[PDB]
Amino acid sequence: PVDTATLWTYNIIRSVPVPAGGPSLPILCSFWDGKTGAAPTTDAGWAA
Amino acid sequence: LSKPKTARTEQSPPPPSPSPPPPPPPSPRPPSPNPPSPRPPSPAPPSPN
Ligand SMILES: *[C@@H]1O[C@H](CO)[C@H](O)[C@H](O)[C@H]1O
Ligand SMILES: *[C@H]1O[C@H](CO)[C@H](O)[C@H](O)[C@H]1O
Ligand SMILES: *[C@H]1O[C@H](CO)[C@H](O)[C@H](O)[C@H]1O
Ligand SMILES: *[C@H]1O[C@H](CO)[C@H](O)[C@H](O)[C@H]1O
Ligand SMILES: *[C@H]1O[C@H](CO)[C@H](O)[C@H](O)[C@H]1O
Ligand SMILES: *[C@H]1O[C@H](CO)[C@H](O)[C@H](O)[C@H]1O
Ligand SMILES: *[C@H]1O[C@H](CO)[C@H](O)[C@H](O)[C@H]1O
Repeated sequence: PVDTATLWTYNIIRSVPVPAGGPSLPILCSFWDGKTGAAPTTDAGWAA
Repeated sequence: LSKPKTARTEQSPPPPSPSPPPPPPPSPRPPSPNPPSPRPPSPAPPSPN
């Protein structure tokens, strides 16, 4: 219903595994729920 | 489950702090001593008369 939370779960797969000795690959997932404003149109907006 | 994942109001905890440095190599060793100082000259025999 309107004004309740909902759980969106994303699973991501990389073609080649992260190097075993190196650091973890840090990702930032930017999310537009599909109902609010028009979503960022550039990578700068996604990174903001 | 009673309270779903949408109701987990806690905040995640930081990553592991780094691992300490290694120990140093054993220090060198104090310079070894010198060979005994050489004895002095040897007085020539009695002067003739
Ligand atoms: C002198 O004798 C030995 C080696 O000659 C020792 O390792 C030290 O270098 C010093 O005491
Ligand atoms: C980081 O950890 C906490 C758990 O306390 C929580 O699951 C957050 O959603 C997660 O990002
Ligand atoms: C060691 O580092 C981690 C994160 O890198 C954390 O902040 C600890 O508080 C710190 O002591
Ligand atoms: C040494 O310490 C950190 C945590 O403090 C981590 O476990 C490393 O894996 C270890 O090498
Ligand atoms: C002797 O040398 C070692 C280095 O190998 C140490 O760091 C200190 O300089 C001293 O204990
Ligand atoms: C004399 O010269 C030195 C001392 O000056 C040493 O004892 C020798 O044995 C002797 O010949
Ligand atoms: C006797 O011996 C001494 C040594 O000092 C010197 O050669 C003199 O010339 C000699 O007479």
